[PDB]
Amino acid sequence: VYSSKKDRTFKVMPVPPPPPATTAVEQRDDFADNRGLSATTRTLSPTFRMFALEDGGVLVSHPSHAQIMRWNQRVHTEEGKAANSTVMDEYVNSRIQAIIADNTIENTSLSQWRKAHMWNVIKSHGKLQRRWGTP
Amino acid sequence: KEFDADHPLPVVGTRLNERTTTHKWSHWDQYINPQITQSWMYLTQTPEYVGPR
Amino acid sequence: YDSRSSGVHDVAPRDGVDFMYEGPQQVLPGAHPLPLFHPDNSVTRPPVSPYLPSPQRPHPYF
Amino acid sequence: MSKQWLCREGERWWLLDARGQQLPHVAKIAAQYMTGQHRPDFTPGMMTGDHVVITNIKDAVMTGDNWIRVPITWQTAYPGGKYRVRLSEMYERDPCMVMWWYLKDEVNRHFVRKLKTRTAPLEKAWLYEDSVHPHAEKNPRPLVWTD
Amino acid sequence: ITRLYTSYFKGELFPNQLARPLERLPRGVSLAAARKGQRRPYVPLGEVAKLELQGDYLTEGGLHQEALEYYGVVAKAYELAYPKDHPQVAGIRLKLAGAFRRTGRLTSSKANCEAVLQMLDSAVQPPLELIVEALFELGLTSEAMSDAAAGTVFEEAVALVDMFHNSGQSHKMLRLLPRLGRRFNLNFEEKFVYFSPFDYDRVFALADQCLERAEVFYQARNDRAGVMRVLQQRKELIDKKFFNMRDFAGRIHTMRGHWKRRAQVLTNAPTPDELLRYSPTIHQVYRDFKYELNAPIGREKEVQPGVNRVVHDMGNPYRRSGVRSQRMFRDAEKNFEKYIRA
Amino acid sequence: YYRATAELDRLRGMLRGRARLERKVGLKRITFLMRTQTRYRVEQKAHWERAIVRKNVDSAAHEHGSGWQHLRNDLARQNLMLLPRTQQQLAQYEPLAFRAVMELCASRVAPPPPPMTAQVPEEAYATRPEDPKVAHPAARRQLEECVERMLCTGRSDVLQREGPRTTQAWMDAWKEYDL
Amino acid sequence: YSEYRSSYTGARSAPWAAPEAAPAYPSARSPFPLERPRFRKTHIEWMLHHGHGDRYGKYGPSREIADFEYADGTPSSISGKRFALKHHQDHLLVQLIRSAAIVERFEEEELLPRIPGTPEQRSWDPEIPLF
Amino acid sequence: AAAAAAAAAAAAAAAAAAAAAAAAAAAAAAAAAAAAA
Amino acid sequence: SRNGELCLQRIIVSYSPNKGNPAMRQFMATHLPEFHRQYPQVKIDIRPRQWPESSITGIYRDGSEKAYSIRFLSSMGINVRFHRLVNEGNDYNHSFSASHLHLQRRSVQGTWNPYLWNYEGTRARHKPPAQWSRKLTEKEWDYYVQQYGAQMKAEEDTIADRVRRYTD
Amino acid sequence: LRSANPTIAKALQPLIEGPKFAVVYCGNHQYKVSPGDVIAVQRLRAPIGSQIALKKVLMVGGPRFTAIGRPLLEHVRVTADVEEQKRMRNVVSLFSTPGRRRLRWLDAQHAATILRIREVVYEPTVVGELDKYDGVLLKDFHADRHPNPVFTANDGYDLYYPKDWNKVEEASAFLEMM
RNA sequence: UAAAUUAAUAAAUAAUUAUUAAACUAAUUUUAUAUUAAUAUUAUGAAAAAUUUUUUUUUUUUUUAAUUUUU
Repeated sequence: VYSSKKDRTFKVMPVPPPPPATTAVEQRDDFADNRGLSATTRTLSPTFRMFALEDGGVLVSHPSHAQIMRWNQRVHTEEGKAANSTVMDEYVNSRIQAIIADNTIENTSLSQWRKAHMWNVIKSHGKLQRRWGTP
Repeated sequence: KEFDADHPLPVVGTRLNERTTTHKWSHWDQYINPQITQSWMYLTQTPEYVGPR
Repeated sequence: YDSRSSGVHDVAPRDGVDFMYEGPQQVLPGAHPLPLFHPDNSVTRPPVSPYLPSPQRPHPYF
Repeated sequence: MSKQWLCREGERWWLLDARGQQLPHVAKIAAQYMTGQHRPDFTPGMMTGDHVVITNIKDAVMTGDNWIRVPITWQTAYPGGKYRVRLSEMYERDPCMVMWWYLKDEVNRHFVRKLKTRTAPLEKAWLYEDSVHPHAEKNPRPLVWTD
Repeated sequence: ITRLYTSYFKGELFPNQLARPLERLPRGVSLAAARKGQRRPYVPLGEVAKLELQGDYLTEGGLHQEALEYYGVVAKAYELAYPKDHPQVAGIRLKLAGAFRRTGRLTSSKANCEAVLQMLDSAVQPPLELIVEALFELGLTSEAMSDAAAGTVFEEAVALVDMFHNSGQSHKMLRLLPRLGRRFNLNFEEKFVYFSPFDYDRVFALADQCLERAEVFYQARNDRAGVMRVLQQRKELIDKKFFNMRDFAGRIHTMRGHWKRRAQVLTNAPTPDELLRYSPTIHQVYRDFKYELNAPIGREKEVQPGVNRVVHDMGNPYRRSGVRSQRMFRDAEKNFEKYIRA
Repeated sequence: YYRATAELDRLRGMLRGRARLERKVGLKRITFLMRTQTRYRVEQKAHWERAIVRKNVDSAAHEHGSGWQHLRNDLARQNLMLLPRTQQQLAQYEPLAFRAVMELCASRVAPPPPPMTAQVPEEAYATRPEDPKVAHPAARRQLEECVERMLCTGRSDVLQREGPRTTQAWMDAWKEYDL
Repeated sequence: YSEYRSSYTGARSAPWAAPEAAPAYPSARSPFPLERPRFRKTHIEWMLHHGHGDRYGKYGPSREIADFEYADGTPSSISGKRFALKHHQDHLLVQLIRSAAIVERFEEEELLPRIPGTPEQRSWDPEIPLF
Repeated sequence: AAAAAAAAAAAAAAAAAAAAAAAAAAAAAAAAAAAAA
Repeated sequence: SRNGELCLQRIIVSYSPNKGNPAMRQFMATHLPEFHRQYPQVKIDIRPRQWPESSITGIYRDGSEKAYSIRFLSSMGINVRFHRLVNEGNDYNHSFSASHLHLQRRSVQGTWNPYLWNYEGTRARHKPPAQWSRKLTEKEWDYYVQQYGAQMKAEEDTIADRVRRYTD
Repeated sequence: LRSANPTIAKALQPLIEGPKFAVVYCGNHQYKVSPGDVIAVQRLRAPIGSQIALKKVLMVGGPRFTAIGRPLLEHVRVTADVEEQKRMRNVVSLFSTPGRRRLRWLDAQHAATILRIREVVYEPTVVGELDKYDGVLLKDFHADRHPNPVFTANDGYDLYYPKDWNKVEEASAFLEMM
């Protein structure tokens, strides 16, 4: 198939398993015209609500990117509202807020700030220190 | 053909235009008006002669 | 072809010989809607004839 | 290793409990996550990878007698150096050496050409033969997947 | 091999497809003066253009009443789309004054095809192929009104063609194209590529029916000199069109390979109607000696100036040879002086 | 023959230590490289770069429980008409719009009905009398069809709707030019 | 402003039935004659079913609608690869009329035969009965 | 000589070296009855 | 021609008023008067000189330039090259690939980032049973124990049949 | 935004405001357009600086809506101004088979044109509302109640149902129209 | 694109490719179809038995594209 040497072009992964039927409205079939093959029913699928335009298209009304980054941060933070805290947890919900507000991606880096401000963090023999106002 | 004069068609050339060489006078031109046989390089030989092999 | 895309004309006029284009009301030296390699008027190669050669009179003579 | 084409900046730490799952298949899903193919921003130059923590290796599965009749063969330079070793023979040495070998079969599949792409995705999997692993502080989220 | 064309065949290129410009009047020439010498807001034009082509298809089908309606609409959307007296809003009624006349309403016909002209002369430079389309409608609605005195407008319409229609530019590029074919016994249908002036120069095709609808007038009224006053003009109209297409045959047989001759053949060629009109004797090249190094034997100061300069001698090539070949040429610089001195 | 050695001699600047120096050995190289770019462009660049995209729109579909195997068949079922490079543009810049699609194909919404053929109006058969004044019955309806479709498109304030405010009067714009 | 023709006369059958009616989807089974393998239209049969041709850059709303227009509403002129299209779509009709035009003459002079098939087809397939 | 029974190698350690010479219509495409290490 | 301001400022021209190859001097008779009418702000610097460089050259309003060799080029092919300096802006030599169709990529809805759909999860369409661990309804009880009943009725039926049908 | 139901024209009306993008279909290509972009399309016969409007539009979208026109979207305005009419970079190719002694240098540079888009503006007319998991039009539209809610998938029956985080298992679907 | 072949009294053409030229009718779709002459060109090499896989050598650039499942 197409230069039989070997095929290393990235192949598509098989389709995830559909959700349980739980309805008996023919949620089983594939060669049935009452629905397409894809079965996406996620946590926040019912917020993507659609209105039938007159031309033939649909006007899907969905929540804004600055809202699902709010919904997620809510979910991610009240994992435990008084429970354990993970280094990976804080660093994630530190970005979900930074994504919540004006999500242009910083253009430079995410750690150049810390790397330069580790002299008021670290105590290093105050004769060789870094006080904002150098005496 | 343009729909009207307000909306003219642009000038974006093709090879059928942008590479052409000056019109050296054919024999019917120097027949119509012999004022264009200025120098001897104008009196080109028979058109049936196409060049050396 | 169309190599040498820059460096041909220095981007400036000459001292007192270069003229920009006024417009289509005035006439440049040499311009003529016919392809002429030896461009001549009745001053540089003045034909010695009674009339001036023309498409109307078959020959510039009586 | 900072080295543009690395991208340690959008990392997600997965966790693939290998218990009961087939070893030639846990090596497949974990590769789509280390090579970062599960990402819609995947461009082959960037090695945008997501660390996987495949705990509970010793509970892997191999359909049929494929624990007894599948060789990990490698031929060294010395003449008469051809080595043949079953899975039940490398599992004596180190159980993670059979999973790290089945990963090497999957990362190579798309990245054999260049050394920087052959090996770098391999350093993203942390093969732990049991529950214990020092990455409690990396919050390994248990990735959902059905073979 | 052949081609079935059973699939979609993309078009070929050809110089018959150049976007030929329109035709107008000269700058100051106004129509009523020439005659008596002898952004925008959105409007769905693309949709009304489909709405008038069904008039051109209808008025050409004999359904002259239905065409009137389709033309009515497109003539409404045009007096709003374009400003007053635009070259376009004047032209649509010329399809209306015809559609009127082909429905008995001649009274409105003349009221229409006369309204256009005040949009035309009052313009800057009107579309010349239109003022011959109006002056035709004005000449046809006078027939429908049965007024022989109102029939000497054809001959006045073509008076503008003969005057203001440079009949070269219709067939300027298409004139040499027969010199493009290089085969003589297969695909030799390219040596005879003929484009017809009726199909290519509308104003010429219009000007022909004028000089044929004007003949039938004088033929009907049993007029003798009137007929001849037209027929000779109808021939003189075409004869100066077939002339602008003539050309001699270049090579005849199959020239092989010289594909780079594709540059000398297809190019802007001075038409026969122009090569004489702008002849290099009647139309003299202006040559300013301020930019050249030559002038007739009396105008010797007016050359492109220079700097500190002294005429050494004439460059007689034998000045290089030994002194006995420069003992000749001794006085040839003296003698040449007073030949260029007056 | 003609080695194109004029063009391929300026390129000898961006080669390594040997092809840059010696004109001969540089041509055999630069004409071997240029002859394989054009060999890879017209032959193999598509089938590779065309699968890095069917992997990005797919991988962006697994985040919604679907996949390219199902998405491809249902972007067409709904007549959506999106190039497979466009679905990668959405999955990467407009992640919501993509998701919004992925909800549509999973929804049980009727796809748009196939375009209709040409229907003969009844008035084509309706026998016309011998009447010259009035127009044909079929044109008085087809023309109405054309002017409604003319006003439905856009919100052209036709001189703030100065043209006939209603349709039966727009079809009478031929009486506006009669005396 | 934008456009959507999808036909020569538009006149699109509107899809939305009524505020409560049933949706009436189109049968997704590809018309297989034998019915046992039980297929399903494949992303390029839907594209054929939906009025396009094989690829949607053909015989659909992707060509027959202009690419652009001037803001004032002025359309854009035709091109070589536009006239060559219109002539092709008129060829796909003249291929059909002249075809049906010769069948008419054959069936109006009673020249079309009565035994269905060739002399070499009936002598090949047994299911075409004897005459 | 007469080159018979080609062998199409797929990778290694996943082809078993008996399935290489498989995809040839023969008594192969079975399980090697007595393998040697 | 950005924002209705021509990116071209002046076309430099060199020519010979008398020498030869008149396709430039012929251009300055018919086309140039017309091309000047459309774009007057373009300042056509025509230079006469003995030994004329065959190259048209345009000077754009950012200092950039371009040349277009017109050696052996007919008059029609000079105007075409004339109209092609006013058109371009001389700002980028971009290959028309599928990556450079858009010169600026601005996503209005924010890009896809890992944390967007990360906390979603698969779900049903009409409420499911926690059919493992759910307090049954009094009707359910009667159903299953009728099914499970009808199952036990079958097993212990045929266990006996193996021994009794042996001496029935 | 046109609409019949007065409540819809009072809740969807603020959705279509703000910035807007559109994905037009010009020259057999597809461009994701927004009111400040330049996109190089295959050569259009539009003289530089002239205004222009794209007729084939496939999808419009904004910060919290996307109009999924199935084949195309009627009544959406996207207008651009032709900035440049230029030839792009040269894609030089060499076609010299090894057998024959001929080398064909075919150098083709693409003819594009840069359309700096002015604005996109959209005013759609809806018919009503239709729930996803039953593609029937709804009679009435309540701006808060989702027409079809969603519920968990873990029926407990499956011994190896892959558990995500505990929090991913239970999570509502927030109201967003207000 | 492999085709040609008769030593020797009155039997229509060797064949190839090539250069250069030539003519549409009893003979159907309203389909399809490289026939003729003149000249240039004759060395690309099978022995036995049996018998009355496949289309590729060659692409102007951008997209687009229907032949995949392990024991």
